[PDB]
Amino acid sequence: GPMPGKKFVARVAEADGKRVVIIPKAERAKVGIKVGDVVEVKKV
Amino acid sequence: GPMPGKKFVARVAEADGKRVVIIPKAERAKVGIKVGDVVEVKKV
Repeated sequence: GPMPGKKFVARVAEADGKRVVIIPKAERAKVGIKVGDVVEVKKV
Repeated sequence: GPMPGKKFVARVAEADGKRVVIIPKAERAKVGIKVGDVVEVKKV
């Protein structure tokens, strides 16, 4: 896959009562995310 | 609120067919996230 440490920008949303960052397929491809992967979320 | 640029570690999950990072209340308090806020997600 891609090298770790790539990032993308997103917005916190509500879904099923939870506060979530929804990750689109294209962003998963760009930064190499699969379900189960550890990520870091940083407030901007 | 807190200064921007704080971060926390999480795992990508599936919820309602979407790939999401679920943000618990305590992590929202630590990094100062509200619904609607812009964040950066980085693969580790």
